Amino acid sequence: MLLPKRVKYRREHRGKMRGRAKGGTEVHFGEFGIQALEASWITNRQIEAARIAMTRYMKRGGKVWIKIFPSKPYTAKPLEVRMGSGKGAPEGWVAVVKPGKVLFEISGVSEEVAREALRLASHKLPIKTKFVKRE
Amino acid sequence: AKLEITLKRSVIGRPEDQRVTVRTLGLKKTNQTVVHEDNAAIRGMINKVSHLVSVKEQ
Amino acid sequence: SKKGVGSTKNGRDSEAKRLGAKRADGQFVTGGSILYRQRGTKIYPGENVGRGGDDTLFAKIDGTVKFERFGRDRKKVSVYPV
RNA sequence: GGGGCGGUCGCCUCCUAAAAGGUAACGGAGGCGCCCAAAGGUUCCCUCAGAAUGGUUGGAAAUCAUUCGCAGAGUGUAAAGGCACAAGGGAGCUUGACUGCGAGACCUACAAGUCGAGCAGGGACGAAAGUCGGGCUUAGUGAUCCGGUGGUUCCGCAUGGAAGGGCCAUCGCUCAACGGAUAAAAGCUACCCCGGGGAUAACAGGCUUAUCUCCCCCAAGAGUCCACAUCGACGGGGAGGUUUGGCACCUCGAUGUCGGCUCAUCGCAUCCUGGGGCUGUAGUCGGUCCCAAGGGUUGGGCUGUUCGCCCAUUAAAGCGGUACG
RNA sequence: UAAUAGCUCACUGGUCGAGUGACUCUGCGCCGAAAAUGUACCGGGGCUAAACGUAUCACCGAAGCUGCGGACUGUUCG
RNA sequence: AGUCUUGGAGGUAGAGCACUGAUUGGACUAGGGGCCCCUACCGGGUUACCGAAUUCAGUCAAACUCCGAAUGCCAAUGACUUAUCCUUGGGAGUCAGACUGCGAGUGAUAAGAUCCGUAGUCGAAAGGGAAACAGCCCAGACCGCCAGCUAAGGUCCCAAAGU
RNA sequence: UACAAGUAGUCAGAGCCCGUUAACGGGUGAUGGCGUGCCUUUUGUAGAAUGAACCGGCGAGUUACGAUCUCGUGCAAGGUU
RNA sequence: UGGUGGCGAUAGCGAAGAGGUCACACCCGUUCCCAUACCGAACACGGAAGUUAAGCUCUUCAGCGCCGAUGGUAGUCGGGGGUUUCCCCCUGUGAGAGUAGGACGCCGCCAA
Repeated sequence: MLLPKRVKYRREHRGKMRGRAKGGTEVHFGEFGIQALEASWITNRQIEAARIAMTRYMKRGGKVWIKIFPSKPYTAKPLEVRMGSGKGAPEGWVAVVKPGKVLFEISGVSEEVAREALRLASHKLPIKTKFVKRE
Repeated sequence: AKLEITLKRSVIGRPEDQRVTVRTLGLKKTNQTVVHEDNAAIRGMINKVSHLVSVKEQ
Repeated sequence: SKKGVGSTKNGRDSEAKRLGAKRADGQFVTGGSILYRQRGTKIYPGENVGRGGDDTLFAKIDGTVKFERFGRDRKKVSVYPV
């Protein structure tokens, strides 16, 4: 439910996603993070559900990080209409995950519980993911 | 000095610039041998045509 | 069955004007020939070249146009008679 | 993206636009049908916005003073470009917001639109060089005919005049469906007709699978404790093409459209009958899941109804496909 | 049933005595995988190479090219 | 006209935070909670309870750009190749296009969907391949030959060629 | 010609019959390979789009008056009724 | 050393230190040109009391700002693949924020 509190224009193009991630490739803030290894969209419902599956299992372990904000809106036409005659109303928020981007960073937590917890949070996402730790 | 030009892959179906370049070396139809002198212009011809035509030296 | 939608209120845009280089570097030009159609001072004129009413660059004499750098960032246009 | 209804019709700015120009859509954002006797032209001189600190009425900012301060502020107005050697600000003077032009050049089907050095006459500003043919550039706007007004060294039907007509300047259109049919214009047709179209809609077929129907994955939880007997949140993945849909691909020189009767036939994602596993399965009964399509899978009341609800039976009163057979 | 039981995992001792246990990358493969006149997602037969990957050389393969001839049209001259 | 050399204009892909927006944590506090008491909170002490402004570190953007290619575009000069270019006049048809690549829109980055730019083919192009097939691949039919070599594809057989 | 499905052809092709505007002949063809009519309209037709039962006949760009262009003629700063 | 120029700030912004007999500039006072939408700092006016304090010129330094290729990549022309809202191989081509370092000025012309 990461709402961008204000947005410049409410309808942008969907865009295309080519190549590897621009930045935030490796673990930077935490010790262990989760990395995605192919391109797709990612939305706020998924990100919130993942953060629940992470943190609620994690309870008092430590702290978490998110380095994805679903800034870009995506629209959809209302159900059962003929297509055309103006762009549809926006109804949601999405982010791009280019392959190589780290998703979430874990902190203050030993390696094995973080391992199984990131593994649990992986199934919420629709993408193939890889564990990466800090160098 | 003189290097000969032998067209292999047919010109049809290939785009306009390749078509016109193949025309400028006098390659009217497929599978003839066209003798030309050597300098940078003809060399430019052969590396940006490079796959419809084979080159060889005398 | 259908559902009625309309009111896009976006479908208008002006007839786009031609702006840009209408002579190349090293061209022989003639007296009174335009060289670059800008909109605002993208290039300040140099010698033998004026500035029009709507910031147009026109050659005062027949000659050869040269494009050059003016200062750190800007361009300059000039005419050298042959 | 069938028509109707809705919206729009001209002009200007950006993105879409694929680093020349151009480039569509009922693609994404705004503006215009003006204003300015100075918000012009010249000459001359400067310089911002914001912040910090002091100072009263007085401050969160009214007006001063200092310091920092490339531009965040302005640039009449929408955006874009550009502008502090001003195109921003201030002062004096003045009307070049002149006439006759115009080498050439862009753009363009045409009509149009745009720039333009320089020449002539007469100016304005400045001593001069020099600048000035409106706004800082791009919008602020319409054909022709016809008629009005002003000037004419033009013609004026035998002649001389006049009536009138030319030529020049100029006025009259939200002619906004904005390259404008006429000066002058609304609806119904299931009484309807003709010429055509599958270029174009309804049924059916097709593509897609949003929706729908099933199958799943992860598992928080519920389950007296136990996620995984049973159910399963928040999320994800699929399959099918029976629903509602999107597209307009065959058919308008005719492919008969719901339901029912007669007749079947096929699939299995199995309603019964067959064989099993787990059970929060004692036994009578069950719940779920797996193998299984051989056969069977009821009569009435109501509504045109499929569908439903009800009555009474049955082991069971299956779901679907075959141009909704 | 609550220790109360042959008993069992942590852990150590003796038996014979050689491989034994975790992870990463990658090739190829399996389950997931159910439709309607009939096999029906190799064209069939069939194929464990007649599949895939790598390298090499043969060969087939068109109205393409060449060979032989004929006709016609252009350019330089028959 | 093509190509080589050379000169340009141009802000896309990329990249990036310098601007404009968005956005994540660390630090810090202006200032809003926080209750107490004196009480007009006058202020103290007030939980990291929120939280403007700076800095450190990080993430995006068609309408962000301090940068920024490959290509394409416009030229000049010379060199080579090619011969097609302009003007005028006579006479047309064309204004329903489709598919496949790649780059975009709209759509649900669905459609054998629609609408653009660019390339090819069909259109208007038969032959070989992909079973049959317009747009896929290879390749252009002036005729004849009981000639050879080959491209795609293929060589157990149907069915030609290597079990 | 009675074990074969075939836009009905074509080309190979054995057999059989005949013998000519004499010439690398004629008829029939068991069998093999390839192969979905014609026209119109279409982006696209074997089309399940349209038209034709067949045969024969008829059945659609002409003329007038002008204009223009080309060509060719007679004269040529003249030409011509 | 003064005047005026061209070069992309590699020219700067900073931090420190020296100079003035001459030149330059601070200074002196508005009387008469001229002025301060209020004023001799400003415009001009005509002097020379002392003053390097500032302006200005030289000396040093990489703090900021600036310039900056090398080999790496991203992208991309053209070919060629693939399980193809996207990836891969090759001939080329060559990102910028990154450093090797450069730089805290170079060339005139007239008056000492």
